Amino acid sequence: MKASDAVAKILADNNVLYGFELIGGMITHLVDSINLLGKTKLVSMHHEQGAAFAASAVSRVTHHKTLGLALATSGPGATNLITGIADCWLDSHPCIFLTGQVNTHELKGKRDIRQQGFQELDSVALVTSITKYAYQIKSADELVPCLRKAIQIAKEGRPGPVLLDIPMDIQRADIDEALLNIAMSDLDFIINKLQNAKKPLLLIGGGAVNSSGFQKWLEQIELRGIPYVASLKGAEKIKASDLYLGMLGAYGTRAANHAVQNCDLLLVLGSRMDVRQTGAQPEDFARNAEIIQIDLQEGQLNNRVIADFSYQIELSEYFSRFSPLQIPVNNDWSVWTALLKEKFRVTFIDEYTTWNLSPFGLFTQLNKLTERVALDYILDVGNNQMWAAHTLRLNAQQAMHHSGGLGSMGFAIPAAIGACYAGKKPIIVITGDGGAQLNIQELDIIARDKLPILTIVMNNHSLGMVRGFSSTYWNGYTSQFKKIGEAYRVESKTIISMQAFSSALESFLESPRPLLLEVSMSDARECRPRLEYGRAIDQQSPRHDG
Amino acid sequence: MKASDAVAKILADNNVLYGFELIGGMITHLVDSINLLGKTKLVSMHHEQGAAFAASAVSRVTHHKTLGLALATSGPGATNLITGIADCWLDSHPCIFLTGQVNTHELKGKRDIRQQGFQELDSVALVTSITKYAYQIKSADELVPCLRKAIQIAKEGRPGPVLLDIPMDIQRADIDEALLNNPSIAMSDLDFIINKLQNAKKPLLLIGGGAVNSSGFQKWLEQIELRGIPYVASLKGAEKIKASDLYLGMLGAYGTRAANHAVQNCDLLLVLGSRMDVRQTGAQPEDFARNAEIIQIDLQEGQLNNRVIADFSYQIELSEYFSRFSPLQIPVNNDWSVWTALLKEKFRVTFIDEYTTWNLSPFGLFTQLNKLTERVALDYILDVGNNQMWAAHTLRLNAQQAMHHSGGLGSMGFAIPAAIGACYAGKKPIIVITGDGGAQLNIQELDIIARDKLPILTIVMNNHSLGMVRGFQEMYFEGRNSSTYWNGYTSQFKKIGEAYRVESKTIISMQAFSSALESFLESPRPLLLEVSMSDARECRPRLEYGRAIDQQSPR
Ligand SMILES: Cc1cc2nc3c(=O)[nH]c(=O)nc-3n(C[C@H](O)[C@H](O)[C@H](O)COP(=O)(O)OP(=O)(O)OC[C@H]3O[C@@H](n4cnc5c(N)ncnc54)[C@H](O)[C@@H]3O)c2cc1C
Ligand SMILES: Cc1cc2nc3c(=O)[nH]c(=O)nc-3n(C[C@H](O)[C@H](O)[C@H](O)COP(=O)(O)OP(=O)(O)OC[C@H]3O[C@@H](n4cnc5c(N)ncnc54)[C@H](O)[C@@H]3O)c2cc1C
Ligand SMILES: Cc1ncc(C[n+]2csc(CCOP(=O)(O)OP(=O)(O)O)c2C)c(N)n1
Ligand SMILES: Cc1ncc(C[n+]2csc(CCOP(=O)(O)OP(=O)(O)O)c2C)c(N)n1
Ligand SMILES: [Mg+2]
Ligand SMILES: [Mg+2]
Repeated sequence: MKASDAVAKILADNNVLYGFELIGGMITHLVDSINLLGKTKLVSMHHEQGAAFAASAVSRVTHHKTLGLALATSGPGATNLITGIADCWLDSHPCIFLTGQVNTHELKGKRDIRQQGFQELDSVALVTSITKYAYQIKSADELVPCLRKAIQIAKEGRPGPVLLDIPMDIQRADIDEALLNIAMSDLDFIINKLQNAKKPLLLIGGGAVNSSGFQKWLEQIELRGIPYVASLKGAEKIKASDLYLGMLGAYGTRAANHAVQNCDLLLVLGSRMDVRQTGAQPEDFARNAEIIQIDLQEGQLNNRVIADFSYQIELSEYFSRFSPLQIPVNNDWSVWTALLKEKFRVTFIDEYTTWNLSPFGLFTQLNKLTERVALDYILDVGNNQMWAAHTLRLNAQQAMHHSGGLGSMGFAIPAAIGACYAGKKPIIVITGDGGAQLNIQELDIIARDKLPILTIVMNNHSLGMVRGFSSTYWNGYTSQFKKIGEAYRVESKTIISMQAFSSALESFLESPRPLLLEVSMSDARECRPRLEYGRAIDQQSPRHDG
Repeated sequence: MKASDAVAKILADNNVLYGFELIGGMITHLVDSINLLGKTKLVSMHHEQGAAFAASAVSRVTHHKTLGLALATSGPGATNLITGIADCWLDSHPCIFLTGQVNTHELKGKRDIRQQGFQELDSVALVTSITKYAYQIKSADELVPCLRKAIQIAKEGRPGPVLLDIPMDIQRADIDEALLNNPSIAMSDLDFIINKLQNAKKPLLLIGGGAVNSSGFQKWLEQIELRGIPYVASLKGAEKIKASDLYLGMLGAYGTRAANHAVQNCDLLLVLGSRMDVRQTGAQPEDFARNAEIIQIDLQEGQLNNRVIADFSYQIELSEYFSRFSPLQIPVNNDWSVWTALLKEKFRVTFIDEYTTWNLSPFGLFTQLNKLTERVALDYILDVGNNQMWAAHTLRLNAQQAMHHSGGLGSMGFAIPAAIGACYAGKKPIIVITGDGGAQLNIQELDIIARDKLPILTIVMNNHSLGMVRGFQEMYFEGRNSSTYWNGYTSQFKKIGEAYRVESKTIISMQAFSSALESFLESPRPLLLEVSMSDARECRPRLEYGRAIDQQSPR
């Protein structure tokens, strides 16, 4: 069997079901074999960076059940993937990257030249620091096992991206078809700490939410009445609930941060407790609590926040080994969770009442109007992203998606293409004016493929998050996003008022379809709450619930 | 002195005079220090990839006399630079890259974690394989000497890109100001080469990328012309060579039929800084210049005795060669006039429109560019695809004109942002030619052209296809072109230009093209032309591979 046909077969048999590409000579055999088999849907995009973001959104939107694929040619194709690869690496989402390479006999090998073949570039050397596995196939007999290995590595433990570099001659070669075809005492210790806490709280992180069994385990936590907060990456997958206080940290809800600083036991499930979660005083994190941290990765234990008790456990195993129903029922906790609900009621409010359009009002309207609609949100990077992270309260079949660790602007629009294809559901993008520019060209794909993606551009005529902290502001100069959308054949609307916003959103939900909204937000250049001056996480600005 | 202020001073004192950035928290101190000194002009762009291509165009448009700078924040800023870095690496153009990093005490170091600080990413590890020098500053006392070293390394020998990664705390540190202020050539080899030239009946030069940006090249070429010796060039050499009766054009797969004829009939080929890669020689390097003895001069031992094994190979840096060897010391051979007349005639009869049955001939479009811009100082920037090779073949540069290609890397999306750098540093109008595919990648930088009122004409040759690959798929996959052709579906480039506030025009005919060019040349200003070219999906001549370079198709 032809090697490229074997690659197509292996991808489809291992749940790599959606791929994204910009073509080049060195991947024609792969693309052709994939399209012919027709089990993996391959979508053409205008920039391999866009392809990489779309591919990453496949595992994101399917909660790691299905993997994405990005294909690129050697040289500039491979170098164009890199931002996306790095996002998958820093947020631990699985994704497959295949680069086509020049013929093995055209490689420079060890010769002291910068390149030998046309458009030759070693992609492995570029991505070794940001992948779980990166290898260039040397002989056609390595291809099948190495691809199977790479896919297994992407998915396993702490997930992430993998890359195989495949010389064109190997793609065309024949392969052999026949050869193709925890301590119970630790668990108990944690239970006992939970049982005896007067004010327990979970911190749900990125390591928890995409691990098998998570939502069923959380249902049992709710049955026991234990409240919780989440990191940005945990928050992506958590439905709104009275026991869920929202995201913690610098931009987190005042209520979530209050809970963290007043709990007597904090159980941290797969969170790095990085500077965005803790602020500049990790010593002060959960100051009234004993902290338990569970993580698969020893290096992420005893790091910034030194937990009182640290356990190296993979979380899907933890969830199958520990039912929260084994925690004795405790009615002391009702007073605590009532206290937190009331804190949320009184502090989860509009802090932008003197702005022309409040971000809190916009996101409150999204929460309300989409209550019975299965859709996901994709966020870009900037103040706009944090407006969303704070205020989005996800309804039953809704997730939101962020570039958290890397924080790459330009993620959202192309990611929405992948999310829509793999999630088979409408998508709402929120992006800022700066971030919208980077992969604006992929609006063409949204139009071409008639995808039900609503793109909301929150235009504050500034690179807002850095402007607050010459190179971020141009005296009100801005691009015409409504006109850019229309130029790309996407129905577009200028949104000046809450009525216009609400009407446009209703229209989209009634008849999902390519739509772009340019929201005029010149006075909206900060987040409230926010954390300043090295302060504790329960001292967000504006001061005192400000 | 504040470290970032020192960095600003050092850049300006070493001819790093134009920079391009997308801001981030970890480069605010560097950007502020640069703007406050005001000797290096820093221009904001929408994508660090665009910034990188723009920065690269600074040395390109100034023939390596002035260097460009791209600044980016750690993490996605740095990863967005990479395509531009790789272009500078494979085409050997000098350029400085500075990335701002998290505070030294927030780095992950050797801890087994993927990151520690917010947006922390090791940029050095990403670019070590595609730079001459890449280093992360560890102590503020290293910054000044390392930056000076990096700039030196970028410029020297075979040029290229360098990167320094600078932690924010180091940018804010004090440095000591007072301290801030504080093989051989053989004559016998030169003579041997002179003797080979003087006794050749049919001499030819191959002028490569290593020659044309080396100091003294144009004055040396003037003397070659005085002696009446003809020459061809690689794509990278062709960037900088003025049209002349002795210059037969670019050689190779897409080169002129006349240039390829000259190479295969000369009796001595003197190769000056060319790799003689597959695009120059085709698939039979053993047949390259079959009637000639070949002399190759290169700085890099690894690029000698490589694909084409020269009869005589010399490791010499070309600026030294050009000073050590005046072509005036070659005696004229009396057979040369017959040979150069033969080649001029070959050029006359073969440098011809091969697309007479197309609605718009690329050859006609580029010959109109040659004619209409005859007395105008401007540069061309090309993207990647059939459109790029139409330009490489047919452009005949007038006196103060150059063209610029992504040759080794061949990165689509180069042209539009490169034009921004070229325009700023070259202080001259720029004409971009890009295909419909290539135009998309960094389309967002049209906004910068409009914002800054730059005299850049963007010509989109829209054949509704990813043409150069579409042909590959026709010939080898039985017409299965779903990833290069979408049944005529296309973007509206005229409307996209207008949306970005760039005056735009649809161009259907040669008259419209000519009128629009005349308008641009009369009043240079942001302008976009969408040229409708649905039937234009191949290059002629081309090499259908395996064949010798003098049997291009169509035959
Ligand atoms: C502009 C901006 C502002 C931000 N503001 C905030 C903010 O205010 N608050 C906030 O929370 N974030 C914020 N972020 C996001 C932040 O940078 C981090 O991306 C995020 O907080 C990390 O979440 P995490 O540690 O839960 O998940 P990850 O980064 O995914 O870390 C996962 C952790 O769990 C472990 N793990 C993974 N899989 C498993 C498994 N199977 N079993 C066991 N352990 C596992 C890993 O080893 C690691 O320790 C911001 C980002 C940006 C760009
Ligand atoms: C779509 C496409 C089609 C192409 N078609 C063609 C084609 O038809 N014909 C063609 O010619 N190219 C073609 N190219 C370009 C090709 O890929 C190479 O980029 C090009 O041929 C390299 O030219 P070069 O070797 O002269 O320059 P470089 O790649 O820059 O190599 C420079 C050489 O000179 C040496 N050198 C550098 N500086 C010095 C110095 N100071 N002193 C001494 N030696 C020095 C280097 O060591 C090296 O060997 C194409 C590219 C693309 C993207
Ligand atoms: C590729 C990249 N370069 C730079 C940054 C740094 N940065 C963080 S937020 C931000 C501003 C984003 O502005 P915009 O998209 O308009 O959003 P706003 O903050 O205004 O809502 C920038 C430049 C980034 N995250 N990604
Ligand atoms: C970034 C990048 N990805 C992929 C390729 C491979 N490739 C070479 S030419 C080409 C098609 C170019 O299409 P277009 O820009 O429309 O030019 P045309 O050949 O049709 O004139 C592609 C995809 C490339 N060179 N650069
Ligand atoms: Mg903004
Ligand atoms: Mg095209």
